[PDB]
Amino acid sequence: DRSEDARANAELLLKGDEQTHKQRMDIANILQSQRQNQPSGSVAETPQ
Amino acid sequence: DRSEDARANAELLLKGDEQTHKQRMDIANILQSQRQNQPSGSVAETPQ
Repeated sequence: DRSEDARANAELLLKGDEQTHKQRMDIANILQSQRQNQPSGSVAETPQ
Repeated sequence: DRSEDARANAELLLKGDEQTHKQRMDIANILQSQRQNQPSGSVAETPQ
């Protein structure tokens, strides 16, 4: 039990390495679309 | 336990490097869209 307890602790940290970059790219692209909203809204208003 | 805990220290350190870059990329796009919003909305109006 104790071997697989410590194994599952650090396995979740391995998924944490993937999730930090996943959230990074998602937030960055949402903010990229937020930048594209602003010229498009100049011609005629459109929400984000 | 201590072998896997040792491996976990390295994974926590990798997340430390990742989370710094996540803070650099996200903040950069927030500020870039914030400065561009004001000239765009001066043409007519646009939300951010």
